[PDB]
Amino acid sequence: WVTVYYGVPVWKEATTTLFCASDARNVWATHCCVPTDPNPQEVVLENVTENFNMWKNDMVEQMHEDIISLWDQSLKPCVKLTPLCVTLNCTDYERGEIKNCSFNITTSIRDKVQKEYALFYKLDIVPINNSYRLINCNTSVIKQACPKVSFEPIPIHYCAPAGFAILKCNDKKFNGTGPCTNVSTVQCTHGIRPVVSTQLLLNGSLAEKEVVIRSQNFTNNAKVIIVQLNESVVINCTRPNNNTRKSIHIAPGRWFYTTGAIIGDIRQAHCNISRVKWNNTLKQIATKLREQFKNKTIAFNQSSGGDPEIVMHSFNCGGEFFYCNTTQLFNSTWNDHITLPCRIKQIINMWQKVGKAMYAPPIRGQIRCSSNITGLLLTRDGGSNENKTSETETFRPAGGDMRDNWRSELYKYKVVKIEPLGVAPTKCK
Amino acid sequence: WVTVYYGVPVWKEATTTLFCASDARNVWATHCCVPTDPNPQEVVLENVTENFNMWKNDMVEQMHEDIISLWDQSLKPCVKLTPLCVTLNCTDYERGEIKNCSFNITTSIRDKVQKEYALFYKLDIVPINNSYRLINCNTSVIKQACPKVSFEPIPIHYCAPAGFAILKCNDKKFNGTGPCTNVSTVQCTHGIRPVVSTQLLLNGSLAEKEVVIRSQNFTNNAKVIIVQLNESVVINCTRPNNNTRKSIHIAPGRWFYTTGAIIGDIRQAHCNISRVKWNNTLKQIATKLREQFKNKTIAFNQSSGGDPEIVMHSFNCGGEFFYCNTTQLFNSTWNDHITLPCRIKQIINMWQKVGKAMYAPPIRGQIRCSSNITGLLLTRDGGSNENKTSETETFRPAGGDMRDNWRSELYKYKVVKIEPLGVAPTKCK
Amino acid sequence: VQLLESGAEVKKPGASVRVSCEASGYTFTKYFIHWVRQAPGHGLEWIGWINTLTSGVNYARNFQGRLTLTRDLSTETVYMDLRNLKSDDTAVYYCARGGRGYDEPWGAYTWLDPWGQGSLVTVSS
Amino acid sequence: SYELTQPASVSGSPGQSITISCTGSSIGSYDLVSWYQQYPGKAPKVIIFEVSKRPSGVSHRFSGSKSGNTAALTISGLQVEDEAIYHCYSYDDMIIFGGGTRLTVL
Amino acid sequence: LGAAGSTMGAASMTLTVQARQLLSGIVQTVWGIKQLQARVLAVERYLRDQQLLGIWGCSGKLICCTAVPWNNSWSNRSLDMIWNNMTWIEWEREIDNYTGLIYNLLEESQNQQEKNEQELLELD
Amino acid sequence: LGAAGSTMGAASMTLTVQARQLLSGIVQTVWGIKQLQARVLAVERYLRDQQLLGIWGCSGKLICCTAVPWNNSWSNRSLDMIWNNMTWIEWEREIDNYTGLIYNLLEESQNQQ
Ligand SMILES: *[C@@H]1O[C@H](CO)[C@@H](O[C@@H]2O[C@H](CO)[C@@H](O[C@@H]3O[C@H](CO[C@H]4O[C@H](CO)[C@@H](O)[C@H](O)[C@@H]4O)[C@@H](O)[C@H](O[C@H]4O[C@H](CO)[C@@H](O)[C@H](O)[C@@H]4O)[C@@H]3O)[C@H](O)[C@H]2NC(C)=O)[C@H](O)[C@H]1NC(C)=O
Ligand SMILES: *[C@@H]1O[C@H](CO)[C@@H](O[C@@H]2O[C@H](CO)[C@@H](O[C@@H]3O[C@H](CO)[C@@H](O)[C@H](O)[C@@H]3O)[C@H](O)[C@H]2NC(C)=O)[C@H](O)[C@H]1NC(C)=O
Ligand SMILES: *[C@@H]1O[C@H](CO)[C@@H](O[C@@H]2O[C@H](CO)[C@@H](O[C@@H]3O[C@H](CO)[C@@H](O)[C@H](O)[C@@H]3O)[C@H](O)[C@H]2NC(C)=O)[C@H](O)[C@H]1NC(C)=O
Ligand SMILES: *[C@@H]1O[C@H](CO)[C@@H](O[C@@H]2O[C@H](CO)[C@@H](O[C@@H]3O[C@H](CO)[C@@H](O)[C@H](O)[C@@H]3O)[C@H](O)[C@H]2NC(C)=O)[C@H](O)[C@H]1NC(C)=O
Ligand SMILES: *[C@@H]1O[C@H](CO)[C@@H](O[C@@H]2O[C@H](CO)[C@@H](O[C@@H]3O[C@H](CO)[C@@H](O)[C@H](O)[C@@H]3O)[C@H](O)[C@H]2NC(C)=O)[C@H](O)[C@H]1NC(C)=O
Ligand SMILES: *[C@@H]1O[C@H](CO)[C@@H](O[C@@H]2O[C@H](CO)[C@@H](O[C@@H]3O[C@H](CO)[C@@H](O)[C@H](O)[C@@H]3O)[C@H](O)[C@H]2NC(C)=O)[C@H](O)[C@H]1NC(C)=O
Ligand SMILES: *[C@@H]1O[C@H](CO)[C@@H](O[C@@H]2O[C@H](CO)[C@@H](O[C@@H]3O[C@H](CO)[C@@H](O)[C@H](O)[C@@H]3O)[C@H](O)[C@H]2NC(C)=O)[C@H](O)[C@H]1NC(C)=O
Ligand SMILES: *[C@@H]1O[C@H](CO)[C@@H](O[C@@H]2O[C@H](CO)[C@@H](O[C@@H]3O[C@H](CO)[C@@H](O)[C@H](O)[C@@H]3O)[C@H](O)[C@H]2NC(C)=O)[C@H](O)[C@H]1NC(C)=O
Ligand SMILES: *[C@@H]1O[C@H](CO)[C@@H](O[C@@H]2O[C@H](CO)[C@@H](O[C@@H]3O[C@H](CO)[C@@H](O)[C@H](O)[C@@H]3O)[C@H](O)[C@H]2NC(C)=O)[C@H](O)[C@H]1NC(C)=O
Ligand SMILES: *[C@@H]1O[C@H](CO[C@@H]2O[C@H](CO)[C@@H](O[C@@H]3O[C@H](CO)[C@@H](O)[C@H](O)[C@@H]3O)[C@H](O)[C@H]2NC(C)=O)[C@@H](O)[C@H](O)[C@H]1NC(C)=O
Ligand SMILES: *[C@@H]1O[C@H](CO)[C@@H](O[C@@H]2O[C@H](CO)[C@@H](O)[C@H](O)[C@H]2NC(C)=O)[C@H](O)[C@H]1NC(C)=O
Ligand SMILES: *[C@@H]1O[C@H](CO)[C@@H](O[C@@H]2O[C@H](CO)[C@@H](O)[C@H](O)[C@H]2NC(C)=O)[C@H](O)[C@H]1NC(C)=O
Ligand SMILES: *[C@@H]1O[C@H](CO)[C@@H](O[C@@H]2O[C@H](CO)[C@@H](O)[C@H](O)[C@H]2NC(C)=O)[C@H](O)[C@H]1NC(C)=O
Ligand SMILES: *[C@@H]1O[C@H](CO)[C@@H](O[C@@H]2O[C@H](CO)[C@@H](O)[C@H](O)[C@H]2NC(C)=O)[C@H](O)[C@H]1NC(C)=O
Ligand SMILES: *[C@@H]1O[C@H](CO)[C@@H](O[C@@H]2O[C@H](CO)[C@@H](O)[C@H](O)[C@H]2NC(C)=O)[C@H](O)[C@H]1NC(C)=O
Ligand SMILES: *[C@@H]1O[C@H](CO)[C@@H](O)[C@H](O)[C@H]1NC(C)=O
Ligand SMILES: *[C@@H]1O[C@H](CO)[C@@H](O)[C@H](O)[C@H]1NC(C)=O
Ligand SMILES: *[C@@H]1O[C@H](CO)[C@@H](O)[C@H](O)[C@H]1NC(C)=O
Ligand SMILES: *[C@@H]1O[C@H](CO)[C@@H](O)[C@H](O)[C@H]1NC(C)=O
Ligand SMILES: *[C@@H]1O[C@H](CO)[C@@H](O)[C@H](O)[C@H]1NC(C)=O
Ligand SMILES: *[C@@H]1O[C@H](CO)[C@@H](O)[C@H](O)[C@H]1NC(C)=O
Repeated sequence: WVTVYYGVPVWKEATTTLFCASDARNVWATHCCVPTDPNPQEVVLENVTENFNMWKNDMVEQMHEDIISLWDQSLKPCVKLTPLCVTLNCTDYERGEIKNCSFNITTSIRDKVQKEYALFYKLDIVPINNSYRLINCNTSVIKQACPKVSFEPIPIHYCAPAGFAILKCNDKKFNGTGPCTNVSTVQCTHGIRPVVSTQLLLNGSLAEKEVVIRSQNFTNNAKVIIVQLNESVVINCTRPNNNTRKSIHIAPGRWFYTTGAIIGDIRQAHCNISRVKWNNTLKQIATKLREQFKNKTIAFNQSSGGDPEIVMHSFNCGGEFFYCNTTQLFNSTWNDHITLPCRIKQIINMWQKVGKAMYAPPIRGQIRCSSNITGLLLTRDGGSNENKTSETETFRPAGGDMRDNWRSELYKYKVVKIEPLGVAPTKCK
Repeated sequence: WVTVYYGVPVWKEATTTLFCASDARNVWATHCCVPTDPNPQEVVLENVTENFNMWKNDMVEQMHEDIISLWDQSLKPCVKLTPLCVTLNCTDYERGEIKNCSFNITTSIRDKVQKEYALFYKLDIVPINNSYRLINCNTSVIKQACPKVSFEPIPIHYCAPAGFAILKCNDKKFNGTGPCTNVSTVQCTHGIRPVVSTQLLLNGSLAEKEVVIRSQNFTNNAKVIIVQLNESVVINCTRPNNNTRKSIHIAPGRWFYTTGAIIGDIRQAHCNISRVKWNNTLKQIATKLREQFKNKTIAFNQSSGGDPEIVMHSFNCGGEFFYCNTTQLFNSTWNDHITLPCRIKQIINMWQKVGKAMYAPPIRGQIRCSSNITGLLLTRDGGSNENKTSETETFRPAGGDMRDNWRSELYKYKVVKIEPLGVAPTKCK
Repeated sequence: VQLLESGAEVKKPGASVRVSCEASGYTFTKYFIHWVRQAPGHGLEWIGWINTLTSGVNYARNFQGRLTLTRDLSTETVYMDLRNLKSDDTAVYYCARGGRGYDEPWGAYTWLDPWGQGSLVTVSS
Repeated sequence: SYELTQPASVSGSPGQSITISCTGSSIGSYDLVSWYQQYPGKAPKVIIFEVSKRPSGVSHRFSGSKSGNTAALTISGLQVEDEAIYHCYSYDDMIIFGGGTRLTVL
Repeated sequence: LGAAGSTMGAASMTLTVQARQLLSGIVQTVWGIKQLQARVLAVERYLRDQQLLGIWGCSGKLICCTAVPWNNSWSNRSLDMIWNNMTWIEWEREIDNYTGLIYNLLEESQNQQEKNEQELLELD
Repeated sequence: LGAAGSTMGAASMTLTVQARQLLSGIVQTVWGIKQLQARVLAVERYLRDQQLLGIWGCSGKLICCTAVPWNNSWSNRSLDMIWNNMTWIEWEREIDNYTGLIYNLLEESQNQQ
């Protein structure tokens, strides 16, 4: 007899929309995120096997779309810098890293022309003599980020809507896909900081016991390999230059914030890396790769090329965007301290959107951030050398696809829908 | 034995969005509310008590947020006045109360400039010779209010959603805090008219028996004292200075309206208050203050506020914005007609926000306005050199915090959530 | 949260001074700002305060008609406009946050955690 | 009022517990005397919040007292770093300050 | 709805009378959002009570029978002291920290176990 | 949620434990819209199931007696093979093939006939 049972503890894979939650003006403002409940109770589901796939995880796609939208919501009402897309009268004052540029602004009070000057990094300047122009001011609309809002990442706990549950994989040394036998249900994630970076993954979670390397397919050399470390390395990055602030009115309640002067001499940004920790980190990574690849030789060999943001290590310290030269970190081999120079830019092609750009107003200086390296994004060359000199496998830093920054953390979670009805044979009227 | 009772008459304090109910253009005359008024009679709750605190009343907070939001939604699509930010060539057409300014406008036609002129109050312009510019041109965006939008406030009733109810104090001599003994429940509040003013509270409700004074604390002189009268005082306000409108083609498909001409002689707005009714009202207020402070001596003095909306009484007559001189009113000592000139302005920094500036249109000069004084906002002044000649306590006009205009009407209401389900012990089963 | 005063100034008797304070890290309109001066040998003297939202003000009796306080919301800046300066007014003037916050029963008082550097105004013939 | 009659100065050795007081009478009606500490060249800072509450960042050496017309500051285990001028703050319908007490360390 | 000050017993005599429901409405873009949210929530609250009564085995009957004993950790006050010496508001506060516990117990006995017993009768 | 990895017999208690409105709960313009839409849909799903149960003659029943004999082509096994061996997840995966058939039969036998 087909008896109907309601509240049956079963589920099916499903996609829904998760909500923001936090512990605490800023992005990920509390008005838009629910306070996170203390101690959400995790429940272990005994005798449950569940198939996970970190590269097909819609939670990742959702983080990507939501972070972009939120970013735009915050920048949308800020100052357009279009009145400044003019030919500049510009010379100098690492060498000519920073230049003193001037221009005729005709919009500050909207009926007068005034010569104004500002200091700029050469990386934001188009040569066009002493004639210069702002980069991409003629292809994209550049807006200044509003100084009233902090964009500093805080852990965000993403929570399921009612009717849904999040299944978390607790298996030790779990790879990117396949059945997980220690599965628990949770209400929300553990809190992931929305950190944006390229070659190195900063302030993420650590693996337990061993470095775990996950890839959709190692054989396919077009895929990015995510390396999760089980111990972090802390790097101290600074912009030890010192400056003054200036405000050039350019429109009604619409002012441009820039750098007015250099205090003392010019000093380029630099990062403090422990030589020993870095070398040990690479040795254990190479060891795991030697397990994955048939006792082939592991080598790192800088970068094959790409956008400057990929070639250099991109991160954001406070409001200053760093592009560090990491070649010192990636040229070594195994078959069985350190200071890097960094460049600073103010025009950011955020999220790679064509026709859009963001401008980062400066801060006063003497800024240092201590960050945790929790992982790496790498690709294989592979090469065509099969018959001769086939013995070495070379890896290079990779990045730019933001979805990997979230896959590296969301790999343990899956979203399913609760399905309360079912029937079974019994005896009855 | 534990049994279940549903429909249990209990509640907990709670907040929720309240519904706007109308009496029957007109945004504060509720073009967007529903006349849900089927004779919503009250029920008296017998032998219950409840704690009210008008200073913590979220209903007040909602009025503030809702009125601002509605204001902006209504004016969002109106004409920007940016094209008028040019240096103006101005002459004296009291001593130049009205300026006659001519200017070069370049927006309706991209390759042409036209000469335009306007007549307007000097109170809106900055001297820079005959060179002037508009006061709120920089740091803020100014929009002209739409000619088809009006803000003519009517009583608005706020209604709880199903599952919620509004409790009301029926106590006489309720001071704004502590328990009320006579408590009734109503689904909707009475209608409260969203009147905007500063020093004096206009077109509100009257106290049932006597002038009453409420404050969160009477020793803290930083608090605003809300005085509610039991009798209204009628004020006759007028601007007999006749005018006519000039339509200026400011922007494509966009029109700006200003004063084109002055008809007849020069006159100023004035308000007529009964001499006696006013001085007798002060006697009553002073009496109540003497009770509060055990005699001493009550004196009334000038606002000394700096900021014109605070210094002068801020008064709204249709599209006419008044700044009335009240120093003729608050000038007395109590130890046991009057015509006030008014200044007129057209740029309003509504709600005290930067970027929300609004330009009032012409109303063809002539206007008659008749309003009821129902209360006052006062601040305490004393404690200086308490050791000597400290027997007199001074009160001055106070205002500018819009939440006091709403608090003075909503003080008797509280919102609670109904919780109909509960259990109790029995013998059954 | 920090306050920043303008620099020091020197005036003759029968003069006027304009002293500004810039505030940062806490929204200007959420709290009262009080002005106090330090007159060596006398300790501190409270002068007055400004509401910053409604610009209501309150002053000690010995400043009536001589001191005006104002604020500029767009710059989160407060000013002290003091006229008819006497040698008696030599003191270090400070802005100091005021109380805990505006929406509090004793909110205009009990706190004064942020302060500035202070600005000495010297009045001398 | 201006009754916050602070001692012109106090002293004691390192490790000594000391008391600074002003005992104004207009305490009870506001139930409040707070305390500040001023260093040469610096603005005063809050050491005691309301009555006897410790502000974040303030040393555990600091505590206060209120009783009747009593208004006092206690510094237990006096350190050299505590050399400063201490002040009483009260609200007798007005902000009143004490002249201040100069504390030195022997 | 003015019986709140009356004793629990006195007020319970009128649960039917006061079971007004108040679910049917009358007069049948930010403001639109706020009001839409308000309507959705009102529905959600309604359904939560109905789902809860159903899970406990309640038919909608205002007073449900039970299968859970009352015990002294919740209250050892006598019945006259509860029903005739107190109002419902006071009572709810007195036992408020046991709401989750009691609700779980009501469910477990009155409907979870009871339905299992009914299946056994159907098997027979 | 709960002992999903348990036999259906054991899960007869789990069954009723999880029959909470897990489709509703207490949390406290784009983000607001996305969540409001989600809430409305959760309500529709809840009602959809309650309505379907009423259609089949089930109301307030966690275990609802039917009028349809079990059809053995629907992975018969035995009663102990399922109640004391298979979990609900496993069971439904085998019965998914007959869901439409089963529902049509439940409505007609219990109420329409
Ligand atoms: C409008 O009118 C109402 C009266 O209808 C006034 O309400 C009273 O306001 C005062 C001042 O806030 C309240 O006083 C408080 O009493 C507490 C003790 O209450 C218990 O003990 C008394 C003993 O006589 C019983 O009557 C009472 O029912 C309670 O059992 C004190 O604890 C309060 O604070 C004191 O102690 C704490 C201890 O931690 C200290 O930190 C404080 O600094 C302080 O020393 C306080 O004294 C009184 O309870 C209120 N009455 C009612 C019925 O609520 C409103 O003030 C008035 N409003 C205006 C604007 O005038
Ligand atoms: C990446 O994906 C590919 C599938 O697209 C996986 O392919 C697997 O490759 C191995 C190695 O060749 C195959 O194993 C052996 O193949 C020989 C062929 O002659 C056969 O004789 C042996 O008995 C054995 O099957 C394997 O079959 C093949 N998989 C499939 C499904 O065909 C590859 O392993 C993936 N790599 C990673 C890192 O995920
Ligand atoms: C990156 O920055 C961190 C600081 O944020 C550096 O760590 C610091 O290193 C110094 C020098 O080794 C440590 O100093 C020691 O302090 C103890 C205090 O008890 C003292 O007894 C020792 O004699 C010595 O002076 C300091 O404690 C340590 N700080 C932290 C928080 O660990 C780190 O070295 C920098 N990394 C690189 C590669 O430069
Ligand atoms: C996560 O990554 C960040 C960025 O790489 C790490 O550095 C932190 O960066 C913030 C923003 O610049 C620092 O806060 C600032 O401090 C200055 C102090 O003068 C203050 O004026 C600013 O308003 C702001 O509060 C923060 O101190 C800095 N932290 C460290 C240790 O240097 C961050 O440490 C990484 N790890 C974690 C767990 O967040
Ligand atoms: C960049 O380097 C400067 C050093 O030149 C750092 O602080 C500067 O310190 C001087 C000396 O105190 C300040 O000048 C004057 O100080 C007297 C008090 O001695 C004061 O009365 C004057 O009104 C004036 O302030 C100077 O203003 C100050 N510079 C800045 C920008 O604040 C500065 O902190 C270093 N930058 C960063 C980001 O740390
Ligand atoms: C306790 O509060 C209740 C609720 O406000 C008070 O009852 C109300 O009393 C007034 C009269 O003072 C009634 O208004 C008038 O009644 C007459 C006679 O029916 C009618 O002709 C007038 O048009 C007007 O309606 C009011 O309706 C009545 N409200 C209710 C709900 O019954 C009560 O008097 C207060 N008791 C104490 C001791 O304060
Ligand atoms: C406004 O806030 C103040 C401060 O919290 C309240 O002050 C209270 O005023 C009463 C009457 O003046 C004081 O009662 C008596 O004080 C004397 C002090 O010498 C004492 O000997 C008596 O035994 C009795 O306690 C009370 O202590 C004082 N409050 C303290 C914490 O609150 C004032 O009443 C508040 N006003 C309003 C309208 O809320
Ligand atoms: C409103 O408040 C003001 C400010 O307190 C009151 O004005 C003050 O009125 C007194 C008495 O007329 C003036 O006293 C005079 O002081 C001079 C000092 O040199 C002395 O020589 C005279 O013989 C006399 O004692 C006081 O100066 C004046 N204050 C100011 C700043 O002008 C005003 O009376 C109050 N009005 C009301 C209605 O309360
Ligand atoms: C996951 O699978 C394991 C293994 O089947 C379950 O553990 C134990 O399972 C037996 C039935 O196979 C339960 O019944 C009792 O076994 C004892 C054996 O000494 C017997 O004497 C009793 O008469 C009865 O047959 C046993 O209680 C159970 N043990 C525990 C600790 O739970 C396990 O329950 C399964 N997980 C879930 C969530 O169902
Ligand atoms: C239900 O109504 C009660 C009204 O009846 C009487 O009210 C007085 C207060 O006005 C109660 O206390 C008295 O207070 C006098 C002044 O302080 C004292 O002199 C007198 O001795 C006594 O203490 C009186 O007890 C009470 N009578 C009875 C039979 O209860 C009211 O008091 C209740 O608060 C009210 N309850 C609710 C929930 O509204
Ligand atoms: C902007 O353009 C002017 C005009 O060409 C430059 O002025 C000359 O600067 C040189 C030094 O580099 C002097 O020797 C010439 O005498 C200046 N010319 C005149 C007419 O005075 C100016 O240097 C340019 N500035 C920048 C920042 O590019
Ligand atoms: C701002 O505009 C002025 C023109 O009004 C520019 O000055 C001219 O520069 C050219 C080239 O060096 C000279 O031949 C002219 O004689 C200059 N004219 C005058 C009046 O000086 C000036 O270079 C522009 N400045 C900036 C920063 O763009
Ligand atoms: C507007 O601009 C005109 C000039 O185009 C000013 O007119 C002249 O100003 C000079 C200098 O004061 C006088 O000597 C002439 O007599 C003025 N001519 C006329 C016809 O008035 C004029 O004053 C400016 N301002 C206004 C308000 O018109
Ligand atoms: C409005 O309130 C005032 C008090 O604020 C009432 O004034 C009364 O005036 C007479 C003398 O004309 C006195 O004998 C009374 O004692 C006063 N009453 C009170 C409560 O103070 C006035 O009557 C009230 N108006 C109305 C219409 O009731
Ligand atoms: C269960 O129901 C199915 C559906 O009626 C029965 O199988 C059908 O048999 C006819 C021939 O009589 C075929 O044409 C259909 O294609 C079959 N359908 C399916 C889904 O198999 C089946 O015999 C019944 N089984 C039992 C034990 O009663
Ligand atoms: C770079 O190396 C030098 C020498 O060891 C060290 O003094 C410096 O602090 C290092 N890094 C940075 C960012 O300054
Ligand atoms: C417009 O600009 C010209 C510039 O030569 C000036 O002479 C004229 O007076 C201006 N007109 C107005 C109305 O400002
Ligand atoms: C004020 O004081 C005078 C004495 O100076 C006294 O004659 C008068 O009656 C008092 N009355 C009022 C209302 O101020
Ligand atoms: C009341 O019931 C709970 C739940 O079964 C139990 O834990 C508690 O010990 C019982 N208390 C008493 C006094 O019976
Ligand atoms: C529930 O907690 C509140 C707050 O502590 C308390 O007032 C109430 O009586 C508690 N209920 C029980 C049964 O303890
Ligand atoms: C029907 O059975 C086949 C296997 O024969 C399976 O692949 C298919 O998914 C089943 N249909 C349903 C609705 O489960």
